[PDB]
Amino acid sequence: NTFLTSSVATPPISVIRTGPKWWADPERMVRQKLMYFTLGVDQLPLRRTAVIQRDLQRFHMCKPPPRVGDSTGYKRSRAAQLNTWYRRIQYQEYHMQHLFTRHVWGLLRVYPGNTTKIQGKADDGYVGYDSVPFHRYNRAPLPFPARELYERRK
Amino acid sequence: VGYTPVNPDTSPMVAYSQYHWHYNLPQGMERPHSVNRTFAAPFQSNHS
Amino acid sequence: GHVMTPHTTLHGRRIFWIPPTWNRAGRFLGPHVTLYPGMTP
Amino acid sequence: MRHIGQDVPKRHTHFVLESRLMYEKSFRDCWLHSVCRAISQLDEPLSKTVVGTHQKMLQRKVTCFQYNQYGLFKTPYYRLANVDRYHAVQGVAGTREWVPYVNVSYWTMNKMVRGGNLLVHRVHYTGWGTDSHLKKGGWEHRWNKVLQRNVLQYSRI
Amino acid sequence: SVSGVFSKGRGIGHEATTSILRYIPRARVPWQPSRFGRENLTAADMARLWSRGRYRDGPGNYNSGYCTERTHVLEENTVSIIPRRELEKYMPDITIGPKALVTPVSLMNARNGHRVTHDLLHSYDPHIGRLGKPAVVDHDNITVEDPNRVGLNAATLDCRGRIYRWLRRGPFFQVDNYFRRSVKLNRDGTLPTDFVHEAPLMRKIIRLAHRGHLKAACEEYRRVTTVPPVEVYRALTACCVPGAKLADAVSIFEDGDSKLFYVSRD
Amino acid sequence: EDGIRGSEVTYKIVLEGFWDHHVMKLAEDVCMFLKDVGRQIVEEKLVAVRRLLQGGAVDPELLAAFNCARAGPFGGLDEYDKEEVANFLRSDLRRLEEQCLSVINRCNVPVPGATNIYDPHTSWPHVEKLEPWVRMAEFWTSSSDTSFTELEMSTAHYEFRKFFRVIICKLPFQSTEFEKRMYDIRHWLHRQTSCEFHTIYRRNVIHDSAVFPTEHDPATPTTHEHHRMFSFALDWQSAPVNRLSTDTVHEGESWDAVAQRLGCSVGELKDANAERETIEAGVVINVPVTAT
Amino acid sequence: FYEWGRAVKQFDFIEFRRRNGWLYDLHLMKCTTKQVGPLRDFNDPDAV
Amino acid sequence: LKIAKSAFGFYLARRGQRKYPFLRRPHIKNTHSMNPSAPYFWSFMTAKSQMAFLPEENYITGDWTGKFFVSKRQVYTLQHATSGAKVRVKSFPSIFEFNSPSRWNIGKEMNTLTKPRMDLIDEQMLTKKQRLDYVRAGLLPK
Amino acid sequence: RYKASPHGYIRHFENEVRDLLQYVDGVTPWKQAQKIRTYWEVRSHHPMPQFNRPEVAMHRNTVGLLPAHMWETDKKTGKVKSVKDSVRDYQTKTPYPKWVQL
Amino acid sequence: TATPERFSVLGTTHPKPKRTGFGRNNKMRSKPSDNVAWYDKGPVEWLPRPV
Amino acid sequence: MQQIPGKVDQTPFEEDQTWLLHSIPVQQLEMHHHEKDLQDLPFINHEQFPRSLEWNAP
Amino acid sequence: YYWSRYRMPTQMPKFDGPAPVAAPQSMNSTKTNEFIDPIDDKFPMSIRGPLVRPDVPEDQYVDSWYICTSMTHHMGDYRPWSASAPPNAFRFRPFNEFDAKGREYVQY
Amino acid sequence: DNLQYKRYDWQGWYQRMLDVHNRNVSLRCRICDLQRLDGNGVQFVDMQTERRLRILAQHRVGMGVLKLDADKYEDQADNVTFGTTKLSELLADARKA
Amino acid sequence: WAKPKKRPKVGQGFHEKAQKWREEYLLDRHRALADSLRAYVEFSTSKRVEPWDARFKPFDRIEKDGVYVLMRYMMEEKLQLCNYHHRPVKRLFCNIGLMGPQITTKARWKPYRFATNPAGTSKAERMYQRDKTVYTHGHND
Amino acid sequence: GVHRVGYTHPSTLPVPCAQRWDLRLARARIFQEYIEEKAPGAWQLEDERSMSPEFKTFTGYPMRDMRPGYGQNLPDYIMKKRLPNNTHYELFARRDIPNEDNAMYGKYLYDMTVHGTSLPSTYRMHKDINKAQRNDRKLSGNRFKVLCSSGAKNPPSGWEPIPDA
RNA sequence: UAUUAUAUUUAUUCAUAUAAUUAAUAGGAUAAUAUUUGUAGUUUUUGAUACCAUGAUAAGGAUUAUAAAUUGAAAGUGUUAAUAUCAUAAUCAAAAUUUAUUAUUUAUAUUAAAUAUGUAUGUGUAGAUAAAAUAAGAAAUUA
Ligand SMILES: [Mg+2]
Ligand SMILES: [Mg+2]
Repeated sequence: NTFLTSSVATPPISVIRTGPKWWADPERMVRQKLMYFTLGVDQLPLRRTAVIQRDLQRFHMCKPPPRVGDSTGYKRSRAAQLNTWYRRIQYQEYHMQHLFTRHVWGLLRVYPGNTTKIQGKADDGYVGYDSVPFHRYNRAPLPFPARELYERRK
Repeated sequence: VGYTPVNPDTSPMVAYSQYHWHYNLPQGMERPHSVNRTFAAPFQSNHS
Repeated sequence: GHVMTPHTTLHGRRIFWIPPTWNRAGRFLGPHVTLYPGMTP
Repeated sequence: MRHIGQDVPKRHTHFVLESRLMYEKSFRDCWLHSVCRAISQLDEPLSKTVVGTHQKMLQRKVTCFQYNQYGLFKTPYYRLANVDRYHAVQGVAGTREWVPYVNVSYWTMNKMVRGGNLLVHRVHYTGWGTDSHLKKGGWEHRWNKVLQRNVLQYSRI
Repeated sequence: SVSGVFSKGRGIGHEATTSILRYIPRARVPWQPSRFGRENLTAADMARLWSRGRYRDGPGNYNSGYCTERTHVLEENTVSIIPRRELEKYMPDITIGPKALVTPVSLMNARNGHRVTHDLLHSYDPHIGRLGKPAVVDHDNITVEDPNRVGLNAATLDCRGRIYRWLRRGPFFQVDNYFRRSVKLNRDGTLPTDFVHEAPLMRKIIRLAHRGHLKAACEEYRRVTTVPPVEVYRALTACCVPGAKLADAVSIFEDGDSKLFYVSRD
Repeated sequence: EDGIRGSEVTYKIVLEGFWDHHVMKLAEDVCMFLKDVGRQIVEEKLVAVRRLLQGGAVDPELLAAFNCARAGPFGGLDEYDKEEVANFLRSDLRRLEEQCLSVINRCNVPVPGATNIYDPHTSWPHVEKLEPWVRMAEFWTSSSDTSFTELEMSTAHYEFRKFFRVIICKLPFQSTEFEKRMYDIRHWLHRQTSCEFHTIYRRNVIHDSAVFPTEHDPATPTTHEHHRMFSFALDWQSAPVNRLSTDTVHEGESWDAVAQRLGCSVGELKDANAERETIEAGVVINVPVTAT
Repeated sequence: FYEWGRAVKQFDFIEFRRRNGWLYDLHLMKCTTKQVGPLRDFNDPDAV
Repeated sequence: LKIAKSAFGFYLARRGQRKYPFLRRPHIKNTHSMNPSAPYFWSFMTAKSQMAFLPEENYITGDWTGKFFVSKRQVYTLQHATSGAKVRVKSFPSIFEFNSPSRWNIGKEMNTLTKPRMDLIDEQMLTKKQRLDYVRAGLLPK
Repeated sequence: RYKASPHGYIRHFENEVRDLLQYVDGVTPWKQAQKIRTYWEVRSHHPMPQFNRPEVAMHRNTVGLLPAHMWETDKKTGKVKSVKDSVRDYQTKTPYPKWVQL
Repeated sequence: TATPERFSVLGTTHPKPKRTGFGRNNKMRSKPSDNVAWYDKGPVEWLPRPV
Repeated sequence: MQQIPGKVDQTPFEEDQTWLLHSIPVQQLEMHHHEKDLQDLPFINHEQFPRSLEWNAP
Repeated sequence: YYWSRYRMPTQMPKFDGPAPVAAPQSMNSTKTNEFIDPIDDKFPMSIRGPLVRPDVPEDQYVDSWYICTSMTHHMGDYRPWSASAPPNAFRFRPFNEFDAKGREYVQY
Repeated sequence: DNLQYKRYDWQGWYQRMLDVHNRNVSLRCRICDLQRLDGNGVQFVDMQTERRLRILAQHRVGMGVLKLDADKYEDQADNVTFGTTKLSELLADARKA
Repeated sequence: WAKPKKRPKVGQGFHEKAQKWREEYLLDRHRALADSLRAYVEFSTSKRVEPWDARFKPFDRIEKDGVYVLMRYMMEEKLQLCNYHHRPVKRLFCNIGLMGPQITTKARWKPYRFATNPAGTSKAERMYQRDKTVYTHGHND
Repeated sequence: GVHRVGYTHPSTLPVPCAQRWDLRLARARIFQEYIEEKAPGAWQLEDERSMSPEFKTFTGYPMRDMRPGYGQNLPDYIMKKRLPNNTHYELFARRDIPNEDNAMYGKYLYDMTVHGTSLPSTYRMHKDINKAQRNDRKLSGNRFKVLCSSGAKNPPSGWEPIPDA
């Protein structure tokens, strides 16, 4: 991993709201798929996501279907329910990506960006060479040189 | 309008007015001028 | 749009009576103008 | 003088005339100045014929001559003030407050365009224009194309 | 009740003419009958006026180095001048003198028509630098003070029409005036051709042409300030004959003829 | 070359207006003018040519010009008789008649329903378009001392424009008369319209192996050191170099010894010096220009 | 040719014409006065 | 301008905080000209080449009566220290004198020896409002 | 007066350059042009005229460059507290460069 | 020359104050913030840092 | 590129590191061009005559 | 006088009478353009069509100086599209075989 | 200029300024027409002479046309002199082949 | 656009104060300069932490193999002569050639300010514990 | 690589042939050319932007040279540089001036030829007319300010100003 | 009610001016002859100024919609034309922060040409604020 510096975390929903621009950008989604496939694990959530989003993109310039007014509000609530389903289908994916990426990085002897967990290796966030001399969230002092997660041979 | 007067060649609001030639009319020369031919001056320099 | 069509009041294809003039209109280009032309054969 | 019988409404218009004379002085001094600069700063030998102690000597002789020239106009052009020939309003060139081909300030350009005095053509305020070259690469590109037809189309001899 | 700029002034023209001339009414400019111009300033006042108007370089400005005041006040603080003898102790004197201010005629075209590197522009015509008398530039005596007041001063009284005149001048103005105010046929019908300071140069040209060095001779012909004598043209064309150079013989002849007063017609 | 693609002289008149239609209609005007004047001149030339074709003598001078060679292609001084020379002359005149006729015939194509002055096959002279000069001015419309933002938000775009048409006339010969009419069209041009005149003509240059001789590279070569900055002003003369056309005869010398020293045939050295029959010591002599 | 348009020479030529009393053709020096009215139509008096 | 510190206060507008093209601001005010660097000491705000000659302003060019201050692009030379002659420079309020000569100055331009913006402030050139605003920024005590 | 005049670029001015040189040399006494100094000749009298900037050779700086005898150090910190006066005792055989005789 | 014992006017002036805080307008406190990760919940820290 | 014979010289570097770690500087002050300086900046684009940018010298 | 030129040659039309049919006249709150024709804009685009100016090859139009509007560089004369092309030219075209680009690359 | 700078005190300097803006004189010749028998029966420019001509004048040749643009002097006359000279000097050197 | 208010007069005896303050600001600057030159040179002369980032390859490898072998036997002397300053160290690695294209491409180096720490540096805090009285631009210890 | 550039003189070859460097010196004599001795062999860099048809900005010629440090200062820059003489700067110097007609002719000349007389500027005329109007009602809000004061302070022997009320 | 959606995203440490005289014309080689080479008559006026001394163009989204079509407005933001009756204040370099009205580069490699910024590492952390539905990708609470 080349990008090492401390970062700003964005809530999952705003990441998903980027649609085609980032979250569903074809290019990105394909190399996620590559990671999964190479690990020998089906990519179902990715495929659900890709389906939902593919279709989002196809109809993205159309006006929504005409609404008739109801005291029930069954329509509004069914649209909502469907929507939060899709949101959750994608939360699951977003989680999977962060999960597997961290795990794979643990196998590749990769050091993550500052303040990032790698389950077996760095439990509290890993940090080295931050702009700030302490670990940001522990409030503990950082050693020089940067802490090493892996034994030396390569 | 001002103490500095408009100069009639560069201003389209003079040039294209009703008292002059608009840019959408046909732009040919109006009348010929023969000055030097009709009455000619003899050359006398200011310097010897 | 509808948030500006006080200020777009000249901008469609408009028959005029008196055409606007540069003293009275700062940025308007004229009624015949097409800013976003499509390609036509 | 001393505001007795002044002919022009703005006194400062005269400064514009002063400016003209500055450019005149530059035409009179540019070649000279630059030659003295180039011969002064040259580290490599000047030539086959002038080398070594002669060259060092001649260099110092020249910069001594150049320092002796009182009133020789060395001021770089971008440091001269731009001031209107009409209302004597000033603007920084390369900024939106100075208009280069008419050489008037924004204030005068506005006044002159709106009451028709300049003949220009209005183009949509937000784009690059009617012009092909500007449409391609913007200001820098058009700048380049001007260089190309002033200089590069010639194979000099 | 009366506020003047200048206390006293003087007449441009002298007793013999004026005392009689006054009986003939002269028409003054209708809208401003009285004229007090920069010819009419006294000597002192002219000096003062002429110092000012030259931005920083000019002698008027207290820090130019030409200042005659012994003291100057910056924001209530009085500063005493550092004399030049003292200034020199840490700031070496490299001063060529007035010859440094005048380039040769040879360079006049590089310089857009000038021989003079002074701070005011110097015109070679009679009128722009005219005071009461016609302007004449000394190339030996050029000073920062400029006693004859022939330079084009940007800010002085009466300057404006002079500046305007200078900006209207024709493409060869400097050059033409310089050339016609010197170099003109003598009252006897003799050619201007024989001058003491240029003689050895003409000799050298002739000499070079007789030994058949056409290029060296032509290269010296270039540096001639004054009309060259007939003998030069004779020598130069005679040199063109044996190698058959015709184009060159012809351009030589045509150069000396009807440009230079027809020295070449011989 | 034949037809449209070749000529002795080309004039391009570049007309410039402030408005496009101005320059378009000016180009029609000037174009029809040159069509008429062109036809008149070229017709005149054509009758001169037809007369020269019908018959004529040969200059002694033109014959002499064919016969100046030390050796022709067949490796000896060649004798052109007046016949042959007249035949060359005649062939060129033939070609000139074809070209004249081509110009005239295109002058007569463009009638009122049918006029197209853009294609060169259909008319003489023809017209080429030239991309317009367009400068866009960007500036503040506000006068505000207080805020930069408000100044930027008021920005206008206006353009200066200049429009151009080009008129091309290619002629098979050069006529000062045509050139004169053409320079004079600037006096009757349309209102607020100007023009340039481009000329491309053919001209004889002369390469003198005498003034610019072709010699071996010097025995010592020239370094990069003769090329410093200001080497142009210091280490070099302007070409051509001056080589002496006059030499003095040394004491023991003789015609052939002098010729040997100067690098000539003795014949040459005698021709250049024809006045002198014999050469004494200390006498001044003319060096034949071909001398090596 | 570089010098022939100077104003001094243009106005001197005018002065020469003035001493010979022929000013009729000169541009600066003539003031046209008379205007030529339009031609009426029987197709309408009304149209202004 | 709001306050006129010179004549130009009358002629010029500020135009808020307005952007100028790179390295052209109409008025050359070199606040940075004395800005300490040990490693860059000989390259910062000095001649780009050490083989350049000293400027015009280290020399007496013409016949002078005398000067009041020497220019600030003049470079401090061993003689400036040794000769014991007046060396003045125009700074604000009035003039800065080099009174106490040191060799550590040598070879740098007086631009670099004269602090343009002093940590010292006159309370008497300040309006009561301006003094308030200087207390807000934590400069003046009050 | 009627001459062919070069234009634009300075190369084309070869003639003029020669003349400007000749003239300059003729008018300008060596006695005066002596006195014009180059920055390094002047800086030779600064107490620390020569060292490497950080870009290339920085690690080649030596402790021998420091003029330690010029200043006064604090023993505990290892820091420069004061600087001795430079000018009073300063002896040099070369106020101007060796080749300058005024 | 010869660095003096006392400086009359040099240290005389009012000392610039230390900033009390950080970030925008120097007024922000140092405290735990939203951007802070939680390492106690699951394999991924939360919210997850960019990867 | 032709070079002066007898002069010790270098060839354009093939390795990225050779470029990166050499002493080549970055542009820092305002930037100059010997022809283009006369037309001041790209925004002040000085034009003596309004010739077509495509004008062709005869 | 130099000014003798700027006199009126003809008597200018008087203002005798009232505002024209469907004039803009503004009551208590009215947004009024003097510029827009009241009657000819109100008239449906379906009927009148999107045209502002006659449908004619645009070479006949000039973008006016100082007025936001186009004018005809021959006052008021109009030539129809048919007069730009050859007789009976398919989609008025210099030649019927191809469109502009088709013509270019065929030629190449 | 026929318009504005036609007739008054500025007509002179504007005229001269155009003339100096226009000093360039383009000198062309086809290399084809240089290959001809010289007065001595030897071909004036042969293959080797042409190769040498091309290498000597680098970007000054294109489409087999040698083109010199003579800008050096303010007046066109002097530029045809100059241009013509450079041409014969360049031929003189190319002919060494 | 309001007429500009006039500026109050300068001060009385402020010309003396400004003279003195600038005078001894300069005198102080002499010692600040002297001291920072001392510091700069002391830094150039003294050793630094290793410039390469060991978290990546070819540097992570056990100190008994690979690049470290290449360093211990061929480059050691030179690496010590330049005191592990990051610029000459990286250049020496380019010139040893037995790594070759990798130095810039595969290998990672510590950031500027970390690489500048004195040899022996244990805690990161050290970057901030260097002297601020001295004008070296972070080139001081 | 770091190498010594090298040159084989044709006399030494087993066929004489004209060496490209020698030709280069020929070309430098003909069009007089500065040969930069210090030009680094490694620095050949075309200007990608203008010289590659891949960028929209493609002029076909090397618009700028890509050298970071290059400045108007350097003798090399000075040697190839366009002097300001007869460029647009000169055109501005002459044609852009406060009253544009003073570019075409002397005002006095024109006025005296066209009108019989010199005419004051419009501004001056305004102040004149105004004085006449307001001197007709009030008097003595005035002042007497001249260029030269002696004419008022010692007036001629005659000159007895008409008393006013 | 039909002629159809604000609750999304991204932002916020913002500073820069100085060394007083505005008043008119005047032509040169290749022209049938002008020393007009070197054209010489001080002195009666007063406003745009540092100063009261009218006019005129900015910015500022809130309901004429989709087709062959523009998301920038008139209500006026220093410099401009009839009120005068304290004063030379104007850049041609190298210069002195208090002013509402300003998007700066945040950790592998860091000062070469006009001289060009030494300072604020602190858990992306108060209060309060900014911008956008336009070749992009946002969809349901009108008067
Ligand atoms: Mg207002
Ligand atoms: Mg002034």
